[PDB]
Amino acid sequence: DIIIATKNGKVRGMQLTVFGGTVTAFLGIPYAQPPLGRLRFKKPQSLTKWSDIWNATKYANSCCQNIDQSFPGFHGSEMWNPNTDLSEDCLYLNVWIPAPKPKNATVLIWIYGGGFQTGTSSLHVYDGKFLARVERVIVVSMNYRVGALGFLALPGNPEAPGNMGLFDQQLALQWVQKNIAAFGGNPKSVTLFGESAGAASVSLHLLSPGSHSLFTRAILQSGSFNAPWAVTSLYEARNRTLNLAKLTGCSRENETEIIKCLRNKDPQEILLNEAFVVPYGTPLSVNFGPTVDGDFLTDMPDILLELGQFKKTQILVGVNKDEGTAFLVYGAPGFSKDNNSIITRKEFQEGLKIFFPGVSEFGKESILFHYTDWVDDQRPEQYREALGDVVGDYNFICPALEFTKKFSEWGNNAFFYYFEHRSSKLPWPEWMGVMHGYEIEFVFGLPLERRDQYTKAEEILSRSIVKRWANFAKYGNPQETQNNSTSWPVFKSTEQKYLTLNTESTRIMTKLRAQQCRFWTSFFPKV
Amino acid sequence: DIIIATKNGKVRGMQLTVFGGTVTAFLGIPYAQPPLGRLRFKKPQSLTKWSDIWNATKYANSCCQNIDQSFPGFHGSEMWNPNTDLSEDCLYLNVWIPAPKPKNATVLIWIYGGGFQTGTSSLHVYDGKFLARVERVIVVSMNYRVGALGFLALPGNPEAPGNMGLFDQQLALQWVQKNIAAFGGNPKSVTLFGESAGAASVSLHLLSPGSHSLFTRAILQSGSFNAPWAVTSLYEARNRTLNLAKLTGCSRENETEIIKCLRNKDPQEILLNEAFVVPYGTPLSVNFGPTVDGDFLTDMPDILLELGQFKKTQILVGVNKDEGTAFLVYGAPGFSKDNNSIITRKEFQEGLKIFFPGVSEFGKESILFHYTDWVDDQRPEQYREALGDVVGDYNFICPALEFTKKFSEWGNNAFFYYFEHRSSKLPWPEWMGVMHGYEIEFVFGLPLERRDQYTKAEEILSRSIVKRWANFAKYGNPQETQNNSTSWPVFKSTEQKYLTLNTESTRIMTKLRAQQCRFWTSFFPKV
Amino acid sequence: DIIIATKNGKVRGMQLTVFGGTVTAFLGIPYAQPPLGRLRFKKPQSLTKWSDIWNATKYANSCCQNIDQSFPGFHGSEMWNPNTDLSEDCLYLNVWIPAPKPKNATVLIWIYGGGFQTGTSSLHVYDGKFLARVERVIVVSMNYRVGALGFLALPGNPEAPGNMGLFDQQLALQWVQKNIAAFGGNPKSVTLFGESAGAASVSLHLLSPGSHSLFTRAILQSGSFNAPWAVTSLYEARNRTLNLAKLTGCSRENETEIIKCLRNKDPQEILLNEAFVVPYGTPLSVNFGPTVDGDFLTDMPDILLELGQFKKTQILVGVNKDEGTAFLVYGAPGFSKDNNSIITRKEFQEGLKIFFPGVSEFGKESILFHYTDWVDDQRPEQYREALGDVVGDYNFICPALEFTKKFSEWGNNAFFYYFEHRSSKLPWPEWMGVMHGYEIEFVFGLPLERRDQYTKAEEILSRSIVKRWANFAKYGNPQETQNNSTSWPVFKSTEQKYLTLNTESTRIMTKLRAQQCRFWTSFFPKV
Ligand SMILES: *[C@@H]1O[C@H](CO[C@H]2O[C@@H](C)[C@@H](O)[C@@H](O)[C@@H]2O)[C@@H](O[C@@H]2O[C@H](CO)[C@@H](O)[C@H](O)[C@H]2NC(C)=O)[C@H](O)[C@H]1NC(C)=O
Ligand SMILES: *[C@@H]1O[C@H](CO[C@H]2O[C@@H](C)[C@@H](O)[C@@H](O)[C@@H]2O)[C@@H](O[C@@H]2O[C@H](CO)[C@@H](O)[C@H](O)[C@H]2NC(C)=O)[C@H](O)[C@H]1NC(C)=O
Ligand SMILES: *[C@@H]1O[C@H](CO[C@H]2O[C@@H](C)[C@@H](O)[C@@H](O)[C@@H]2O)[C@@H](O[C@@H]2O[C@H](CO)[C@@H](O)[C@H](O)[C@H]2NC(C)=O)[C@H](O)[C@H]1NC(C)=O
Ligand SMILES: *[C@H]1O[C@H](CO[C@H]2O[C@@H](C)[C@@H](O)[C@@H](O)[C@@H]2O)[C@@H](O[C@@H]2O[C@H](CO)[C@@H](O)[C@H](O)[C@H]2NC(C)=O)[C@H](O)[C@H]1NC(C)=O
Ligand SMILES: *[C@H]1O[C@H](CO[C@H]2O[C@@H](C)[C@@H](O)[C@@H](O)[C@@H]2O)[C@@H](O[C@@H]2O[C@H](CO)[C@@H](O)[C@H](O)[C@H]2NC(C)=O)[C@H](O)[C@H]1NC(C)=O
Ligand SMILES: *[C@H]1O[C@H](CO[C@H]2O[C@@H](C)[C@@H](O)[C@@H](O)[C@@H]2O)[C@@H](O[C@@H]2O[C@H](CO)[C@@H](O)[C@H](O)[C@H]2NC(C)=O)[C@H](O)[C@H]1NC(C)=O
Ligand SMILES: *[C@@H]1O[C@H](CO)[C@@H](O)[C@H](O)[C@H]1NC(C)=O
Ligand SMILES: *[C@@H]1O[C@H](CO)[C@@H](O)[C@H](O)[C@H]1NC(C)=O
Ligand SMILES: *[C@@H]1O[C@H](CO)[C@@H](O)[C@H](O)[C@H]1NC(C)=O
Ligand SMILES: *[C@@H]1O[C@H](CO)[C@@H](O)[C@H](O)[C@H]1NC(C)=O
Ligand SMILES: *[C@@H]1O[C@H](CO)[C@@H](O)[C@H](O)[C@H]1NC(C)=O
Ligand SMILES: *[C@@H]1O[C@H](CO)[C@@H](O)[C@H](O)[C@H]1NC(C)=O
Ligand SMILES: *[C@@H]1O[C@H](CO)[C@@H](O)[C@H](O)[C@H]1NC(C)=O
Ligand SMILES: *[C@@H]1O[C@H](CO)[C@@H](O)[C@H](O)[C@H]1NC(C)=O
Ligand SMILES: *[C@@H]1O[C@H](CO)[C@@H](O)[C@H](O)[C@H]1NC(C)=O
Ligand SMILES: *[C@@H]1O[C@H](CO)[C@@H](O)[C@H](O)[C@H]1NC(C)=O
Ligand SMILES: *[C@@H]1O[C@H](CO)[C@@H](O)[C@H](O)[C@H]1NC(C)=O
Ligand SMILES: *[C@@H]1O[C@H](CO)[C@@H](O)[C@H](O)[C@H]1NC(C)=O
Ligand SMILES: CN1C=CC=C/C1=C\NO
Ligand SMILES: CN1C=CC=C/C1=C\NO
Ligand SMILES: CN1C=CC=C/C1=C\NO
Ligand SMILES: [Cl-]
Ligand SMILES: [Cl-]
Ligand SMILES: [Cl-]
Ligand SMILES: [Cl-]
Ligand SMILES: [Cl-]
Ligand SMILES: [Cl-]
Ligand SMILES: [Cl-]
Ligand SMILES: [Cl-]
Ligand SMILES: [Cl-]
Ligand SMILES: [K+]
Ligand SMILES: [K+]
Ligand SMILES: [K+]
Ligand SMILES: [K+]
Ligand SMILES: [K+]
Ligand SMILES: [K+]
Repeated sequence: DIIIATKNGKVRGMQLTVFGGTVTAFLGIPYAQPPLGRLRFKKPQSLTKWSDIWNATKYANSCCQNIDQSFPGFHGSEMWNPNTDLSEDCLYLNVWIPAPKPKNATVLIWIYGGGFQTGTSSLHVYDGKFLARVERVIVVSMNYRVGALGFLALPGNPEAPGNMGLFDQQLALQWVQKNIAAFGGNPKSVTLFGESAGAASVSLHLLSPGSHSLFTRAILQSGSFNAPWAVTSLYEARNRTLNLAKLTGCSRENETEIIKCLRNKDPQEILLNEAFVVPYGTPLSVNFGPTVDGDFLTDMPDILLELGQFKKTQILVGVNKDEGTAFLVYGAPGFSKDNNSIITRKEFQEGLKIFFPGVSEFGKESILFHYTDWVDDQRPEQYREALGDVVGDYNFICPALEFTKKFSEWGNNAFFYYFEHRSSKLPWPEWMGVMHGYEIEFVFGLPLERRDQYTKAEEILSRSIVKRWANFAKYGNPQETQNNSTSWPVFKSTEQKYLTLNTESTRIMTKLRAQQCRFWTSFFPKV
Repeated sequence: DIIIATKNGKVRGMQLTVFGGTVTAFLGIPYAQPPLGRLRFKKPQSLTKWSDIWNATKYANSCCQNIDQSFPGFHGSEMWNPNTDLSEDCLYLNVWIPAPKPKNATVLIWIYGGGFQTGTSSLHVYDGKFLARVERVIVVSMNYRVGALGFLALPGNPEAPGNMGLFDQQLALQWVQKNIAAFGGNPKSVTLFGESAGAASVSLHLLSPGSHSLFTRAILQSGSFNAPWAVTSLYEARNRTLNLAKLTGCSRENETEIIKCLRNKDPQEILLNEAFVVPYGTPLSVNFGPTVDGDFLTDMPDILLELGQFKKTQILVGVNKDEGTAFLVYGAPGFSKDNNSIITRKEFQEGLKIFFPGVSEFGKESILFHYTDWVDDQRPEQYREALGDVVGDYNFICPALEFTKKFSEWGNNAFFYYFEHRSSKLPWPEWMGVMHGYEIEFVFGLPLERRDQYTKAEEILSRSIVKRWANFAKYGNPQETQNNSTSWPVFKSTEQKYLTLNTESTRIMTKLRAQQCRFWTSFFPKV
Repeated sequence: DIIIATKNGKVRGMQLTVFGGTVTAFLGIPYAQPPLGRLRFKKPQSLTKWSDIWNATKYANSCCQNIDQSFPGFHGSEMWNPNTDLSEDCLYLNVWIPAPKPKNATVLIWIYGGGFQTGTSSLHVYDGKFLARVERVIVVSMNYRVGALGFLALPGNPEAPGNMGLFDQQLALQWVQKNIAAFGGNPKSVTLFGESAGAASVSLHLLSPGSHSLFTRAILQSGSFNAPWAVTSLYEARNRTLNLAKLTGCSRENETEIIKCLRNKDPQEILLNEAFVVPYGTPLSVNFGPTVDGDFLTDMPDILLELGQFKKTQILVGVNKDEGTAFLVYGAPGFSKDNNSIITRKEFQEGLKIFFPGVSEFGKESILFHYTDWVDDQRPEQYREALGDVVGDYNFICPALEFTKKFSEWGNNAFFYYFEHRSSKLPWPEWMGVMHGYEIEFVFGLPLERRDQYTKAEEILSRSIVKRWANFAKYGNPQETQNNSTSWPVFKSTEQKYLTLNTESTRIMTKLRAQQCRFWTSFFPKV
């Protein structure tokens, strides 16, 4: 029986055997009042507190969300769908501690992605028991609100202020500050880590003054807030809230009466209509995301970043080799996860339409131009590959590299990686390569489980990554110091060194995607 | 109804519609005991406090002052005359806040000019509603005492210690520190800004130890305390107080009995005699201004500046292209706002007499010499232009550039601008060019009001200036980061870069007025 | 009668005449509960406190330990054996203060070596009365637990957590912080100094967060924790504890029941079996030493050192010219303290077997190769000398120089010495040279006693060393500033300057043992 006294009550955990050792898991501890009834759309409220023992022995409810049903029965898509009941009653977190109870362990706090529309902390690829066992860190993860229920904005109005899901995450950070020493953690050594929208969230906490004192450093996997999908403009946010109203029969005259009406809808009706609040979506549509609310976010974040207004600390940032490929099969014509997706020039042009819906003809031709000067054989896969690169470079890689340059210009150490290993168990086809999301299971140490049908070389890669992330969280320096490893140099504007992560040889390289990012970063924004 | 509880009582504001939005204005909140009866000539005393609601719904009384009556019915002069009743009962301030109430907004505090003899915070060109609306800053402005009633000095004697108007401003700064969080402002992010005597005041607050903790940074428009008009010497101050006495029938034997007598005069009689306390005035006469009082100002300010004794923070400093022209029509012979003011050599010589009344013949010939080596056509406008430059370079531009070099030599970032746009609505004639005072309406965002008959290009210039001032106040760096703008480089001794502000093209230039300032700065002071 | 009131009670000291002066000695003051019965194998517990006067007038019990009986009646070995009764009741310390009582004296705290298996603070060569007399420092020394009784580890289990002897030392450091001002010492000026395992201990206190605030700087004589003998791996520690159990009839099923059984054994039975817990020992066997316990030591120390996680302060580090020789006569074939120990190639090879028991054949040939390329005469002493160097360079000199480079790379000043004087009274034979342990009596100032049959030149060397150590403790800079002495330069990576200590001439030299350490440091660890 392991019981820990927290500020709000007693919690009971469960013991787990991992690699001949023990980890104690506390799954589903509440960290805020359930955001129901009058509380829907509002900032999370602090927990009232319980007498008696809260059993933290199973994953809690995942937040209300639309689900991926493009490939029923297929593991590659369905591994990302929630594996616990959906409910508005979803503001819970999880804690994995080493056994025996550590004395003053560093804390790793995971923030999942899902485009701010989906996701949950109970997914198998986010299981923190391996990190606790192997590195003796404490790992914490929280569910936070998504879609309209997390990000509906009527800016300035506390009935629906925007950014509720970000405040959900922030309230979980406070929970760690107030309670983690009781689990043997050191609230003075907290590193946030997150992937995609989770990484964009970590980047916004670096910018939010209310987050400054709730963490020590940060890790950003495939995302950052200056990614084109990551921040909804004030204008878009109001169009979308008003469209949503219109669709659910809630258009009113008094804004506060819009929200009161929206609070009477059942969750399904809000969810069903989320997809249509936008005139034309792309596969990366973020219908309801972060906004400049005047509260979590005090100014346009591009301006904070440019002018050096953010927490000064170390960062670790990276991307995967084929970020853009996952998205091509959710709409681009000629693509299929069940064939080699050889597409023609014309199909390419149509795919740009699908990914760049509000862009002038000239804007689109300029992309075609940058990406189709072939070298040079007339390889049939030319167009298929160019479309993946386009989608990945614009949406993930160039914004990651740009955030890292700008962050590092104000004096702090930064480290940048390029992940190029394709999982031997990947259920998606070969042409899709080193996909978006498929470093996560390396970071969490799944391939350390020998029973799991990953190769020996994958075991070793995961062990080295887990060590580098852990050393980064504890010491600010993502080195593996014992096994004659390649030193990971700081990323500086000017040299722009990065480290490649793969099974064969680890390399120091310079100026990732230099020609492509010059296009996305200095020209495309004018278009 | 918007009511805010302050340390001294409740205040009610009014709502205003600005650009489809709302700003709440609190106009005329008192911030000190009325300086009447026994309190005339003394430091401002702290506010006793009220029960009930103070209605802050109209501009308060402007301080006692002489008025400009050189051009009755002419908007160019009369825009500067007070637009509320004059009264010794004038120590009030104004607050504009964005709607809805901000969370922790930066604060901009305006200090008006008027040679320390005139001015008021209720003028149309100082209206803070546009800054609040557009940039979501809070804007504060205060009336402070002017002329003998603000600056009469009998140094060392608390019945009339000097610098009362500066202490008035300082007491308004304290009011912001104590009360602004209640209006949603951040007392830890206060930038002072001021023009001409208002800018000279901002520069003296940088030097005053009692002001150190009442603000974060500073903006100086066309003025700084080392301008020749800006600080009255101890000797001049005593001559002037004694002349004033003599004129009002108050000469006594006991200094304290001089002041007691002066306290029995009605305000008009003090004002009527102010102009004559000086043997010969110039159009820029500052009969009663700042002094070294041993209190606000602990030593001669030239010495503090030289030896690095001032608040260390960032500054933004600038001047207009034709600072000196406004003054030529208040006395220089051959000048008129109603003709082209072509003057001869002889008239030039006479104008130097008018502007440089106590200067040796050699002193005057040396100016003539520096400014009349023509290049070269015998253009009729030669003498008219040289006189404007003379007046502007000596009184405004060279002291601004010298304060910026000296300030920046001790390590802090400084930014310097040269404003060269002439308002399309300027009621003064063409020959007077880009006049002193006529950047103010750009800084306050008047041309953002489309109804107002300014051009499209003026709208855009004002929007860019308002952004740069706002970014300076919030972040210390006067950049406009979103619209491919020219970066404003720091001003360093050695390179001396500055930014030009105009409608056509923004430029980085070096060493403004280099030859002229070498004359004013290193030679003229010996003369 | 000298009585001093401490936090736990009154202590009485005794007066001693030293060099025509007086020192007050407090010998045997307790500083923790006696670690007996249920307390055996546990962290030291805080002292309960006494009413009445504790007589601190004789050395206390030395801790339980095996004794050196290789040369009964021989002073060279027996000078190192305890000179007070052995007892588990041994947690006492000693204080020497100058007379009269100083006002705010620097404190020197000695930690003895003995491989963590042996040693005691009452040995004649550790007598602090000369340092107090000559330099007016206060000197403190503590007994701490050794062998299984100090270092038995079942990691994670507080019944036997590991590192008890290190916690013993740490608890004595706290005692100095709480009580030394009462003896006239300055708890803000504490330097630790230690030799061999004592120096390794000082190096681990630099790494232990709980030691950070208990001292100012550090001195390391012939030892540092990255020496191959100095830290037991987690794996070895468990093998050894389980072997010990097996040998004493204490194997159980419940680990806690192993320790309860071990607590019923008499000390002799634990000691008798210590030597056998290891399959094959070397003469430098550390059967029970420091471990990564998660408490004193939060990670593998090689990793802390590499990544800059340690107290930032100055260090003084050094070694003796023939560190390895003492060990050759405890097992290497052909060696004797009673003859010239000329050995053959074959005997060399056998000696490598004795010193490098778990090393591959290739590992051993590589040592033979590095150390036997003769220059060049076939001198008979070739093999005898190479074996001493091998043992000394691997175990002492190269780890000392490597700790100093790594420590200094993070910004702090470091000073490195090479001691090359052989005591004129050394009872060991000539071939053994400048032996391990035989700088101690110079540091403690024994040769300042003229009655003692050391030479005049030895008197002067000791006086200069004592001054340099004292200046290091007080001022962080080990200079002798009055007698035209050679300046001791800081040791920097890159130049690697060190100071030689000898009777003839003091020299600045570079890159000690450069070729040998490249072998031990960059190649041998792979083997
Ligand atoms: C690869 O598959 C795509 C995807 O569309 C198809 O999925 C296939 C696996 C196929 O068996 C069929 O069931 C389904 O329509 C093919 O794209 C389709 O191309 C066909 C031409 O016959 C058109 O009818 C469709 O417009 C088009 N569908 C979409 C959604 O774009 C594609 O031709 C095929 N490519 C290969 C084998 O290289
Ligand atoms: C520009 O005007 C000045 C200003 O003085 C005059 O104002 C004029 C608009 C004019 O109509 C008249 O009412 C008024 O006197 C002229 O300066 C004046 O020059 C005249 C010469 O006839 C003299 O009588 C005055 O001394 C002088 N006045 C002052 C105050 O200096 C000036 O000549 C004229 N210049 C032009 C047209 O270029
Ligand atoms: C130096 O002495 C060693 C040590 O062993 C011996 O100690 C001597 C002082 C000697 O008198 C004797 O009592 C004792 O055995 C000698 O090593 C020994 O060599 C002899 C060869 O006769 C062998 O019998 C032993 O194996 C060996 N002993 C050990 C422990 O190694 C060594 O030969 C001698 N060397 C000289 C004089 O150069
Ligand atoms: C947001 O404002 C309008 C909203 O119109 C929308 O009605 C909603 C309730 C929703 O169902 C949504 O699908 C629909 O668009 C947008 O107007 C669009 O623009 C086209 C222009 O050709 C018009 O035909 C429609 O009004 C509408 N489009 C479609 C396909 O029906 C408006 O464009 C949008 N703002 C943006 C994109 O910035
Ligand atoms: C200040 O001290 C005297 C004051 O004399 C003045 O009487 C005042 C009440 C006032 O009305 C003022 O206009 C008048 O000047 C100054 O003396 C001046 O110097 C000239 C020298 O030729 C004398 O004729 C007068 O006393 C007076 N001037 C005039 C035009 O009347 C004194 O110069 C001044 N101090 C300065 C300028 O530094
Ligand atoms: C630690 O684990 C075993 C323990 O075996 C030991 O039994 C103990 C109680 C003790 O007396 C000790 O001397 C003895 O070794 C080690 O096994 C050794 O390896 C050899 C391999 O040839 C075997 O013959 C024995 O089991 C044992 N050696 C001897 C000489 O008896 C084991 O190797 C050790 N772990 C290490 C060295 O890492
Ligand atoms: C928590 O679990 C234990 C049984 O495993 C039980 O005793 C306790 O009552 C539980 N609490 C519940 C079901 O609320
Ligand atoms: C944990 O470490 C911090 C510094 O990072 C320290 O201040 C704190 O007191 C430690 N807490 C423990 C050992 O409980
Ligand atoms: C709208 O209704 C709300 C909520 O009942 C009320 O508080 C608010 O004053 C109203 N505003 C307007 C403009 O009607
Ligand atoms: C280091 O050593 C061995 C390989 O020789 C391996 O088992 C272990 O995983 C490595 N450690 C890390 C952190 O990569
Ligand atoms: C302030 O204004 C309101 C009316 O608009 C009034 O109720 C209140 O009495 C006023 N206070 C005065 C006139 O003192
Ligand atoms: C406003 O910002 C400051 C730092 O500039 C901070 O210390 C303060 O507490 C903030 N106040 C709020 C959000 O009310
Ligand atoms: C002058 O009168 C004042 C005010 O009544 C008095 O306090 C002061 O002592 C007097 N001083 C002289 C020198 O007469
Ligand atoms: C930036 O964008 C547009 C012009 O393309 C304009 O409306 C806006 O005023 C500009 N913003 C600023 C701060 O100058
Ligand atoms: C300590 O020593 C003195 C005698 O020298 C004595 O008076 C006192 O009783 C002693 N304490 C003991 C023996 O406990
Ligand atoms: C001893 O020196 C320290 C500084 O090293 C000082 O703060 C302390 O108060 C001094 N104590 C005395 C003289 O008792
Ligand atoms: C072993 O015995 C100890 C001490 O009596 C007890 O506290 C512990 O729970 C037991 N553990 C096991 C696994 O038997
Ligand atoms: C310095 O001076 C003399 C030798 O001339 C000597 O007695 C003394 O020991 C020297 N001091 C030190 C600290 O070496
Ligand atoms: C659907 N999804 C959501 C978050 C992160 C990854 C992801 C899929 N990636 O291929
Ligand atoms: C008369 N005046 C007073 C203050 C600032 C400007 C001003 C007029 N300027 O032309
Ligand atoms: C046996 N011993 C223990 C600690 C320090 C030195 C020592 C002997 N050295 O030769
Ligand atoms: Cl084409
Ligand atoms: Cl850093
Ligand atoms: Cl390069
Ligand atoms: Cl002439
Ligand atoms: Cl600065
Ligand atoms: Cl230049
Ligand atoms: Cl051989
Ligand atoms: Cl230092
Ligand atoms: Cl060299
Ligand atoms: K690539
Ligand atoms: K282009
Ligand atoms: K010009
Ligand atoms: K001159
Ligand atoms: K040597
Ligand atoms: K080798």
